[PDB]
Amino acid sequence: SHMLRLSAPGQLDDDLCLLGDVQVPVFLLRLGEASWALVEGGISRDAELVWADLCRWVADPSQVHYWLITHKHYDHCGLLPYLCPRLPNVQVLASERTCQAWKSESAVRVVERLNRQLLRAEQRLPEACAWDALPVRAVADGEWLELGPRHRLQVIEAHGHSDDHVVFYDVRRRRLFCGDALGEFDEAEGVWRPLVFDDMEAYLESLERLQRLPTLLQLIPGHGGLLRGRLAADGAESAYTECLRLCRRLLWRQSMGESLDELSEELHRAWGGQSVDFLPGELHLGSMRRMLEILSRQAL
Ligand SMILES: CC[C@](C)(CNC(=O)Nc1ccc(C(=O)Nc2nccs2)cc1)N1CCOCC1
Ligand SMILES: [Fe+3]
Ligand SMILES: [Fe+3]
Repeated sequence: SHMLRLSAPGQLDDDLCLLGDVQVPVFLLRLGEASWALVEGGISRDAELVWADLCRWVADPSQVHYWLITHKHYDHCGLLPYLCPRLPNVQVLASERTCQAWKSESAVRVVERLNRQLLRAEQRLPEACAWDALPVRAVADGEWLELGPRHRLQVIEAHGHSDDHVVFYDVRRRRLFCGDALGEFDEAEGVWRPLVFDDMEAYLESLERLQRLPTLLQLIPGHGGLLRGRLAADGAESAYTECLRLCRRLLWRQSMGESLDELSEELHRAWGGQSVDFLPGELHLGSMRRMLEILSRQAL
């Protein structure tokens, strides 16, 4: 593997561990002698794996006090109903629009269906509390999250991947939990693959704003581990560049009379392998289709 990417479970930094699977990770922050936080909310089927990992670092789970959520997609909040009942003192921190999703009977329905397609036939889930009963506290754009004496993270709105997406910036550590706002990091090639599933202008505008942060040392997306060195410092600029590259490519093929379905199958072919173990079959191709439709509307 590559020294600019930390992609193994376990300790990542003095205060930081990766729990569960690197492809859909949950990050553990040590806030103090008896205080911890989680960041990112995973897929439901990983409940017992993430729990087992957690208990290796946290002897008393009533010490997990915060759980930070970047956005409402099924692969970023699927653990909450299954692990929150095991964390009696936790407070889920999420944006207003993310919290709204969990009160929508129809939105919750899709999160559950997508997660249940990932269950192995062997396993059943733990007893879950209701989605509208999660211990949540809505956070707003620009709010400072005073998690502990050495952990202060700023909430930054970063719409475009989804209409609710936020990121969390630890300025003391030049550390950005960026969710899917920069896209999907390509592990074989070292570049970002765009994930524009709501609004292209918002996605680009968010990346512009994130480039203005003080130089990053650690960049932690929703999938694939921790990026450092030049990958963190240039991440938001590079993600912006790769989005434009995809737009140009789409414009090029359309101008040769190609249907969106052509570049869609090509993109699914080139990029679908990374997420095949947590993104159900037709969903990735459908996702590529939806992205190209969004790019095509906001550029033709
Ligand atoms: C809570 C609201 C929600 C249930 C959210 N829906 C999802 O979570 N869908 C979803 C679909 C595709 C990807 C995807 O392609 N991920 C990738 N990761 C890597 C490469 S592509 C991720 C998530 N709504 C939204 C639409 O209305 C009804 C359902
Ligand atoms: Fe997402
Ligand atoms: Fe995701």
